[PDB]
Amino acid sequence: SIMDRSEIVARENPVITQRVTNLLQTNAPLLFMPIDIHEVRYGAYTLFMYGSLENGYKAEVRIENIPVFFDVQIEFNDTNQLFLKSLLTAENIVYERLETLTQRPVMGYREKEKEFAPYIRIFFKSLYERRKAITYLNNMGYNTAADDTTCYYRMVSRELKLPLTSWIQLQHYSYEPRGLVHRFSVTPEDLVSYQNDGPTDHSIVMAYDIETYSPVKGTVPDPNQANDVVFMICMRIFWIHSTEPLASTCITMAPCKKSSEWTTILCSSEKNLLLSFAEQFSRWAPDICTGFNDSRYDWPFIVEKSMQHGILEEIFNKMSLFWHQKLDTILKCYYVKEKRVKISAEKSIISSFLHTPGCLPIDVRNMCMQLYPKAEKTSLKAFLENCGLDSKVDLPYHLMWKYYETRDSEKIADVAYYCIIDAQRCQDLLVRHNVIPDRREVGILSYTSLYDCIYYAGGHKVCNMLIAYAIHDEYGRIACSTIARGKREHGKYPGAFVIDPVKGLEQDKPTTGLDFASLYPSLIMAYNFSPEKFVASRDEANSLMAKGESLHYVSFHFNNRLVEGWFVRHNNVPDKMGLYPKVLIDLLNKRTALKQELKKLGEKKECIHESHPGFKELQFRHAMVDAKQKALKIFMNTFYGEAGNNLSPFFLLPLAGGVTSSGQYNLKLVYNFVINKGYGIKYGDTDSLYITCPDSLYTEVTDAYLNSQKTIKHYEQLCHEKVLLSMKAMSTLCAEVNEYLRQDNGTSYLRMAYEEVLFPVCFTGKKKYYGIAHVNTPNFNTKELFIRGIDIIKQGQTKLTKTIGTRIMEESMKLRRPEDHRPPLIEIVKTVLKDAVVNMKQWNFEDFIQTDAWRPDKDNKAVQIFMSRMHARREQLKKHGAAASQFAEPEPGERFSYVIVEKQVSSRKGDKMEYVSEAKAKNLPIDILFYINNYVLGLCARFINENEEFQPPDNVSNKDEYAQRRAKSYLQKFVQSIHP
DNA sequence: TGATTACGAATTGC
DNA sequence: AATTAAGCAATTCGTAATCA
Ligand SMILES: Cc1cn([C@H]2C[C@H](O)[C@@H](COP(=O)(O)OP(=O)(O)OP(=O)(O)O)O2)c(=O)[nH]c1=O
Ligand SMILES: [Mg+2]
Repeated sequence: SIMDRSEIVARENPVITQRVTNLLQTNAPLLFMPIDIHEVRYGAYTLFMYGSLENGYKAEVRIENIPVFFDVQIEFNDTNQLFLKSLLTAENIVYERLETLTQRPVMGYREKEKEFAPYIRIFFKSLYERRKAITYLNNMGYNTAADDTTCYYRMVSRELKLPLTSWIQLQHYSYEPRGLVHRFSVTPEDLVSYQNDGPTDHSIVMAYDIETYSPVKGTVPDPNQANDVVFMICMRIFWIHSTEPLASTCITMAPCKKSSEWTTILCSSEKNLLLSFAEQFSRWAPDICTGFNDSRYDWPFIVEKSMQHGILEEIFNKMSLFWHQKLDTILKCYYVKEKRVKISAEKSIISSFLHTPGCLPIDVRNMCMQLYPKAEKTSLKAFLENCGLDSKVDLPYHLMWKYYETRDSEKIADVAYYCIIDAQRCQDLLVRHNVIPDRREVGILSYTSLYDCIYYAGGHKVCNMLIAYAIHDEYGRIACSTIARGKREHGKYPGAFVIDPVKGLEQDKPTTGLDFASLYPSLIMAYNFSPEKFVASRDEANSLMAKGESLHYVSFHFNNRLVEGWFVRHNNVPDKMGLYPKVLIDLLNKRTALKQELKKLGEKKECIHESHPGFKELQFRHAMVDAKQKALKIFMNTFYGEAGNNLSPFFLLPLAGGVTSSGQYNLKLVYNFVINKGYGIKYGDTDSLYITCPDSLYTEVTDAYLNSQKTIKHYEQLCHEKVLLSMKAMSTLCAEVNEYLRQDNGTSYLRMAYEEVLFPVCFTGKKKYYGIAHVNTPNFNTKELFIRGIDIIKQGQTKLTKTIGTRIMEESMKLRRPEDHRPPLIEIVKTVLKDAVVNMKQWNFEDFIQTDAWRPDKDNKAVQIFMSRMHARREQLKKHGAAASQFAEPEPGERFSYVIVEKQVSSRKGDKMEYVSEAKAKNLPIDILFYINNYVLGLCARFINENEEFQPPDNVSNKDEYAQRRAKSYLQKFVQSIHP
């Protein structure tokens, strides 16, 4: 009415607008960039793409004549063709035509003279008949290729070499201008991808938020009940790579003062507000729609209110660019309820939204959680202050209630300001973390749409990339399937190897750790762990060796059974390399380049002091590059992870077994080689290996120091020299080890890498060590203390244990001279524990709060009694009549904080748990002895495990557990003795 | 009534 | 007329059942 998309994009980019108008009039090739994808199942299959032109115009491009087909193996016999077509038509399925071709299977190894196998491809119209035919043929027991039953645009993208998340060049099109949209009709032989670097791109993203009200005190509004009401919606538009806005709108009910920044629309009813929201959405036509926590509170609220008022059809049809749809179809198809999104290996979240064609909905909270999966606080303030942005953009709810009760224009203006800022913060986060281009690159690399890049995990991306590389091979075309097959067994196969540490504190010999770089991918490259190079029979392996090939033998144990196999090597020939090695080789170069850039950035940063204003930006850029290379690393490891997954089409147990066995063999070989040279090895884990230097290297500096006055500065100089010679010797040792490995295997893929020097160091057990880190130059007056799994870095831990652990750890590394007093670890632990238990007046009501997750599906024992107790208390409170919202159950999958108090006359956790607010209201003094005896004793016993008096005789097998029990008992007796 | 054990759940390190 | 989801090794706590 006042300002639409076309006028804005013409005002912003006039020259590009004039250019695009000229090309449209002349009917010249254009550029297009997609965001959203939609397709039709019944009837003729046409693919819909919604996106942007160069200047900013919104366009929709429909592709017709996309072939629909799928492949089966069988044979070329005409009798087979007739039999298959008779079977297919016997179940009321209509097909178009049949074709024959030749392809190489993916499973098994064949010689050159019998490599190619026949295939029959069946064509179809509409996806429904194709899916039914695939299911029927697979159930009948026929091998099939292609085989993508869930989504079909992935197959189109991987077959036509047309990324759905990049620029596309339009040639020889049909054009029709309809209102604000530009209908484009194309044909697959048209198009093609844009190889060069495209322009800056111009897409529109709208961030929105809402504010609601309820008449009953202290309750979150619920759409199901009457009254309540949603009473403000504010929205703002932006480019895809910019923070400055283009337009902003506020829709409200109560009167408010006019503001120069935004436009205000005044309604007089709840229906009017939703209608105006839909109208403004239709006029702007966002390409992306965003809001914070909108998938759990906002969208269901609007949808439920609309159904209550019965205006869902109008809103959906005005927002959507697709054709008319009825209410039942909207409810069944375009309204998603309870969708599962994966965050970590043991976490998931539930999302629900409304999907209008022509716009993609994105939740900022999901992206932030996926970026930082180990964060206890998951609110806007926490994520906003983590990245370095300005926090404190929130408003109390009671103040909002009072302001709505008063019905004053200034208060409504203030709440409008706050919700506008809330809308802005989402775009701030999205631009700061650079989210959309990263997912864009992932989709380009994996041949997948952006919706999948936002709402899905990485296994299917791996499968799609493997199939895409297989079908485009230089020496043929390889057929791959997506449907899993074979019997599913329960169990685990052996893997990894950990070396028993020489426990204790080392303050005289520097220790250096060397590890393999990309161990498992390198093993795959070196030994050809590929499905097409696998031999299962012994006779075949014997014959292949007789002819003159080279094979790798694998054997291990699984479920009281021997698993045995062979693989074929490539002896440094490009023609003989497998498919997994090709993909991993292509992926490794990107990580190498990013690592070089990271090293250059670190070198540049090392020359800048902390006081310079530019230090924070350099730190941020360094962190982002590190995150990118870690993201590549996890994607690379997902290949091995999926190779052993029981639900994937690429399941092959011998591959994973051989990978793990070869890792163990290489680690043991390097261990023996280093031992037989005079060095001492203190630790090992999977690939990392920690070594110490001989005693003859430091003779000169030792003799020089022994003839001096023996002051502290002299010992500091001696330590500096020790570390320098340690690095100098370790470089040569690494070079010799790499040469030995290269001679052993015959290939340069496997290689060891230098990390750092740890001096002084302490090993408290398996997977538990700490020390001071030296990278390139010695430096001792630092506070960083490495730390790897010392139980003070976990999630559900109180501040008390962290403080005690830090106090103990930072005291054992103070660089004491040999001639001075060198105190053991036991006295440090005892002194810290005694100063903790005694003098308890140093702890406040902040060191005892601990957080835990509430998962109803999981059983647990302690939380499920606390929940029942709170439910009974709530029922008792509601009986007489009182407020009971203080004891509301947390949302499933979320974490809650709690404290432990004293219960009079029990003796169980869960009968003493209380909420933080309830405890603060009613004092409820804390039991400190419970915290001590249940949490500090284990850590303190782990520190002093190494001592001799706790050791078992030679008969006991598991010495570590026995020693831990004895240390815990000894410390328990000590703590009972010091203060009853 | 005490000591000991077994199994699920939680969380880190590769 | 409906559907996701990489692997294993190692330690620590918490409650109920069985054993002297
Ligand atoms: C981190 C990680 C490792 N692993 C396994 C496979 C790896 O080969 C093995 C050891 O990996 P690391 O030695 O931790 O790392 P890397 O060798 O892959 O790379 P870099 O040295 O540059 O850090 O751990 C997984 O299976 N999944 C994972 O998520
Ligand atoms: Mg490594």
